[PDB]
Amino acid sequence: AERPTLPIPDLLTTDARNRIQLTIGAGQSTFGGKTATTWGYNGNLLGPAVKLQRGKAVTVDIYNQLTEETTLHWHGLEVPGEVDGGPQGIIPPGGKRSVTLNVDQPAATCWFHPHQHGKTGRQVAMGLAGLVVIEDDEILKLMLPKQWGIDDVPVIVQDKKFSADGQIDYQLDVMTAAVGWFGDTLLTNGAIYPQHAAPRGWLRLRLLNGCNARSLNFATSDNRPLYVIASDGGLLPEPVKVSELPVLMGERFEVLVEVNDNKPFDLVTLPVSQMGMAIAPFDKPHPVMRIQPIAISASGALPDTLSSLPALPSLEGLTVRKLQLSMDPMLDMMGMQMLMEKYGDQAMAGMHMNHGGKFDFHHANKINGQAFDMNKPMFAAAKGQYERWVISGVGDMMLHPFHIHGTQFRILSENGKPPAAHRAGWKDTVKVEGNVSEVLVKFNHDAPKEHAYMAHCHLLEHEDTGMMLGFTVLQGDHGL
Repeated sequence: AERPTLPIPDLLTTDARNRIQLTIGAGQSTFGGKTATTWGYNGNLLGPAVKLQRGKAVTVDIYNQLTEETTLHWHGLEVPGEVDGGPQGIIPPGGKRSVTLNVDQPAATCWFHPHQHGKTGRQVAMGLAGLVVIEDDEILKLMLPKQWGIDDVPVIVQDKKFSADGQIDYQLDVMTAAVGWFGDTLLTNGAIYPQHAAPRGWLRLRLLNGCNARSLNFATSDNRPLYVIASDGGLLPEPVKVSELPVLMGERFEVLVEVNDNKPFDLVTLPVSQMGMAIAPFDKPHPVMRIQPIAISASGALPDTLSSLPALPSLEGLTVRKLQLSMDPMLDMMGMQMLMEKYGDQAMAGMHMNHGGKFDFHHANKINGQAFDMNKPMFAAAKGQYERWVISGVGDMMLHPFHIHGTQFRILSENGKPPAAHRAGWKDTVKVEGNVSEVLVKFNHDAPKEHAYMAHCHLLEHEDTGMMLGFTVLQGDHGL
């Protein structure tokens, strides 16, 4: 009769030999009483939270016990291309690869997930995702909620859909290559609508939108506020009070919310203005989890001031790079029609024959006129120098959260508007949807042609059908 408890990922630290072992394997999970094959890191589904410290190096041993290739991308981590885990970071089935992570960035909740060439959406959908908890000396002094799994909890929110036999019903087809893969069942750390018991005072939630294609918008059932304290790349300068919190695919935000005795409440997600994503039961506020107040005092603080955010650097003389996102107009239209025909007018609530490889949807989506080419990086970016990357979605109305590997950047313009205050700090993702975004990005680490960084749409079905470029980083200006 009762809701399951929110599953709490193991917070994983190094041994004396300084290794973290991650095993990628196929297992089973149960959803609405039906069995489904799932994939996980150190288990059947999802994965642990890998805990790292600024200024220390850790080695991660990665064992692929799948029967297919995969890669492991450390989403948000400022690391060299060699260990970034892009699509060149191949781990053969039954094989092992070790990476050393030399951590040199502020405290943050990052994550990790597969980046297999053309199969990233399927591998996430099957269950692969974990967390990264980066700490530093600065953050521990703030005395935030810090009891992992009690008053400091990760909340990985994902949608899936299942076939009649209970298996995950994933497909990369003409429809999902346009609008994304999405489902009717919402999971929270792998569980359907769990409860979490939290002590009286501040509760710290580390929110991850882990959907392939579904954007989310978090809020509380009884309208209590959320206090945003951090973004993808770490703390904000001060808390930002919000009543609602849009989160794009792959983004993280940390929020503090009040817990008081005798008033249970739900974390919910509100209907979003994205094509396909307001079909029942997501036409209305949808529960994510129930917070269950415990009459024991919680010790964590919401400080006035969290961190020091540098002034945006002057724009004069920065290299500008243009990244024009596009979708093939005919495959875009065909995919939108299929959505409309399947679901009707609700698909936009709140807004035949083989003609050969030329019309193949697998390379329909592009950047600068080109579908992703793993054999040819599109440019060499500078090391250790800010650049101004201009990323355009003009030409179609689809949502394109854009992720740049190897960096935490500042948003100058988010889809034609200066960024909201809670999105004005360190980010690894920017919204692009029918308009233009500009970010100020710096790459502190190398990435050669053989292990290039990726810059790509993180609506995963666009990525898999070509909306990605590779770039290198090798040094700074030799000029003047």
